[PDB]
Amino acid sequence: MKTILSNQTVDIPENVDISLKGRTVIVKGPRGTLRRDFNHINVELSLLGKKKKRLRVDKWWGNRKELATVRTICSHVQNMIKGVTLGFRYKMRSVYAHFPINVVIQENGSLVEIRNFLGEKYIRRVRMRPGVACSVSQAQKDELVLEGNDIELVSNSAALIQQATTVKNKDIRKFLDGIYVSEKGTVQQA
Amino acid sequence: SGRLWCKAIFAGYKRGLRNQREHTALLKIEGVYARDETEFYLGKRCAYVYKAKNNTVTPGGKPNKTRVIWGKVTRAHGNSGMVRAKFRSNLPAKAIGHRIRVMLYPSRI
Amino acid sequence: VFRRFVEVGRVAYVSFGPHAGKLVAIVDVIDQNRALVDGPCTRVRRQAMPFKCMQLTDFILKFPHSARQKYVRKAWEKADINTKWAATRWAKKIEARERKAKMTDFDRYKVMKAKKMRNRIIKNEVKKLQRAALLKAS
Amino acid sequence: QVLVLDGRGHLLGRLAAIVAKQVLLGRKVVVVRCEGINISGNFYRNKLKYLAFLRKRMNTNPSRGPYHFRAPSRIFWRTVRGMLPHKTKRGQAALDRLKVFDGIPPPYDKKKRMVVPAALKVVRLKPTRKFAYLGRLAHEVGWKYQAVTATLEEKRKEKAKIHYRKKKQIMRLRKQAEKNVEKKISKFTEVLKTHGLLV
Amino acid sequence: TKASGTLREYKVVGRCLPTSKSPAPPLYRMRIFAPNHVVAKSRFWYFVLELKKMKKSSGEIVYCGQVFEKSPLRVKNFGIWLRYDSRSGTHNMYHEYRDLIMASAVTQCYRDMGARHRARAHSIQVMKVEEMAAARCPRPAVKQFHDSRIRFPLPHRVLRRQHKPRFTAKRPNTFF
RNA sequence: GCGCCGGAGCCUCGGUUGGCCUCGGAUAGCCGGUCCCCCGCCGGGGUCCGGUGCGGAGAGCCCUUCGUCCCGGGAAACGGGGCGGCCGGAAAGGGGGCCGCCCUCUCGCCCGUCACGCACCGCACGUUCGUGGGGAACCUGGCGCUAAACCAUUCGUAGACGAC
RNA sequence: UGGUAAGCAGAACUGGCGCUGCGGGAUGAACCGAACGCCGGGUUAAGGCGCCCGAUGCCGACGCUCAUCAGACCCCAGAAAA
RNA sequence: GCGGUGCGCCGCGACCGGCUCCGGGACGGCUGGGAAGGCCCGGCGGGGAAGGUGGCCCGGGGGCCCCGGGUGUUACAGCCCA
Repeated sequence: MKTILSNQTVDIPENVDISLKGRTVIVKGPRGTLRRDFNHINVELSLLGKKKKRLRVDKWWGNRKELATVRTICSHVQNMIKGVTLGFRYKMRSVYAHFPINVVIQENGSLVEIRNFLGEKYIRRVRMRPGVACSVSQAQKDELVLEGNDIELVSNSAALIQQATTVKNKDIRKFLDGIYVSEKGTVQQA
Repeated sequence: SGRLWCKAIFAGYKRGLRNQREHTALLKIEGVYARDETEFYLGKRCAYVYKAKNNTVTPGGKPNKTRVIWGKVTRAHGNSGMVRAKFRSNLPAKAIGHRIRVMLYPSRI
Repeated sequence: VFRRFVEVGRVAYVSFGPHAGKLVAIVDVIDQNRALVDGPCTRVRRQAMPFKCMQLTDFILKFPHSARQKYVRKAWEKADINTKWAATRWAKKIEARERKAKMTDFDRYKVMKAKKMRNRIIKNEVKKLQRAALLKAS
Repeated sequence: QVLVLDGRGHLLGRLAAIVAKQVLLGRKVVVVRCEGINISGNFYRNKLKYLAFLRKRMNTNPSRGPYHFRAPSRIFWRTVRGMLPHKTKRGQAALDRLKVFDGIPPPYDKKKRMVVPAALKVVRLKPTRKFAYLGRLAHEVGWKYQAVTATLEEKRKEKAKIHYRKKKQIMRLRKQAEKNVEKKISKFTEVLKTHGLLV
Repeated sequence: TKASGTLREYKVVGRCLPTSKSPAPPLYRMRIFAPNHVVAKSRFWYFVLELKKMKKSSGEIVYCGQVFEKSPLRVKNFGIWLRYDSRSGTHNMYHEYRDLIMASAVTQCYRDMGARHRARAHSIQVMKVEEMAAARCPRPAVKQFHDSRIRFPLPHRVLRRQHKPRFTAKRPNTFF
């Protein structure tokens, strides 16, 4: 069938303000502005009420594949609101057996180099995505801390570090060594 | 002063696929793009005007180099406004994609 | 973005098919791609009509979703749709299109002669206004 | 008497079907911005179809084999060539009339380009379906002059914009030089109006 | 059969030619949705030969007149019971359509069975066609139109009559 | 005897029968006008106001011519026609914009009077772009230019012969 | 009927090719349509109607399907269990 | 001039007849002696229920305005029965 109407509203907090330009959503607020262009998804975005407290996304005459692209958009704009108010922070922890992981931050947070992974002389250069800043927790044995606004940049930058540390031509059930995403949170607590 | 003929592009011959019939010619008159737009042109006179090497006497004045094969729109042809015509001697095949003149003067207005 | 919606009682201008040029009031929705419409005051007998063949307007006349022809004729004459339709720029350039199509040979000669002189006087004043455009700085 | 067709957003075969028939009917067609041409189906699929075309060369001597032309103009040109009796004279005399160009060359930058709506991606594809650009497809399959065409076409977009702005300025002066003349072309306009040329 | 155009409902009543054993054989009635009388009377003999031991040469067609729609200006729900041949076994279906005529709903049914199941006119048997109330329908494609305050736009109006110019200056509009 | 310009003839090849000098682009959105605002060398945002089955519309626009003489009215003088410089053009440079003066009318466009022209006696290739394209030649004026290739000879970084 | 099967070997019935062109199946002794003196007008069959290529350039109707190996017309020209 | 045969070459028109493809009007028969529909909200009496109009409570949209839900059979809309 073709469902006449599928709608879902996003309840916007006070201190942020969403602005619509066709399908381009701009979220400005306390700790930065985020722009995302949804010209591929083919929906009606509407901004209701005074203060502009609420965002509709409507899909008229869409089949079961296109009706899946509604909770997606409401989830993206919710993470965009959470990313502009509270930020994002992905704590990654290093596990090893013998050879410790020496974590060195270069180019003021944008670059991090990985030293003595499984007794390798080779030193790995992984850069972060624009607007992600690395740091080390003080007198914590080995945990990196990425901070940023965009979830899709912070997560990808954390996935680059996790995939950088790989155990090739060995058992990955014995040699569990590498830098893994410990816990995903926000910068400022509620 | 000005022009007194509609412009028909000679599309090609009356044909099946692997068998063409040269006695009838298919005209594409510019502007008319339907069967309910081509009632006006049925029975009108057509001219393939060309010019060749030698002089040939002209009805109205001086011997020129210009020559004609007079025709006549007979039918509508197909769904999207093309026209069957028939000429006093068969048109030459060098004329395909060239201009011929749809006249006005077996006039019905 | 959408302002014009297929409602129960929105007027719709039929573009092609049988009744090409008239206004029908959408009564009831049969399926996704066909509708039931009534045009009494505009000489459309009640029937089923496809959504493809209607360019819908921005008048709403309000009645229940299965009222008979008496109560949609009432609502048409009440809400004053057919007089308000001729007021719109839509109906005016529809009216103009048919006049230009209707134009005679002598009418075509008269329109040529007037446009010529309208152009000649505008060709003067635009060039005399590009003097006061030019001389302000230069 | 020359058609100057724009190629921005038109589909290969759809456009080539109309250009092939119009040029058999004695017209001179000029298809500018051949790199803007779309193809239906996703990019990977369309690239795979071209690489399959590349693999087909004459085994014993590829100097005689199928010439795998790489510019978007020449890709489009071979696509029109497919829909013509090119081995006969009226098919050759047709191809002679067609002319194709990557970007927009000088005689046709200062012209109004026509659009074929019967061969336009917006109205012949669903908005949900995937498509691929002939310009990018050419670049990834071995075209060299994508970098230069982008900057040269950006240059005429700046020139044409400044011009368009200067034409908006003339229109507002014709808009003003009718309203000042409201008192003395009120007689002439009326006989335009009643024949529906100004309502 | 071959469901050409919009079908028409026929009332085809028939009986066996009286012999000596029974001078009054009982009359039997049937509803035949078919293009015309000449196919309606053939499809009558198909169903009559399968239920009864009655034939064309062993009987006569008493009356075959077109059944008209008693309200072709009211929007109705039509629940149709099916019996069609797949490429493995035969299946019974229940199918709801929304139309003004029954014969329209039966043509709409033949198109939908042809579209979804690749089932043709010779395969499909129709046993029961009942007009339904808005509250007695189990299918969501037909129920979603049971909305007294219905409202939807016509979003992506693709430009039809593409070859009217064929050579326009402007790109066509989609938003109306 | 060649090029750059300033008359009358010839051959031969044909097609043609008014022009559009341009935004970029979106298509679940556009377009044209606006003042407060930050970039930027007069653009481009938010803001208000129109328009949107696109009317500042390619279903569009521009041109429009039978020709001449008389008087008037409307409409022009900041006009029409042709001169030397004033500024541009490179993706396949392109013939145009603008001013002075050297320059001459007061016509040209639109209503109305005034008479005229082989009025060729019902009839077909009419009317164009055309000072077209291509070539043999004849005039009458100026301004200008006097070269290289190949063979032959020699070489041996080359070579069956040519070629190099 | 024999053979695992064969564009294999052997039968019955009717129709074809051989002895026969013509329109369709791109192509082809047998398929489908239809059999032929030399021509003009009309109209059909079987097949078609994006362009090659005559004819959908209908404001055709209703659904289905996305394939990084789509799919696409008797004989027929490459597939199953799962 | 009245009859016959022809035109030097290239052309056109008119009316009559045969064959064809179309276009526009107007008349009538049948049916369930059409089915619906329109006009007197036909006027009267009783019912029934939802794709629920009035009347009220909910969440929300502003400087007090329309939505979406609840309740139920006439109200400031209407629909179908006998």
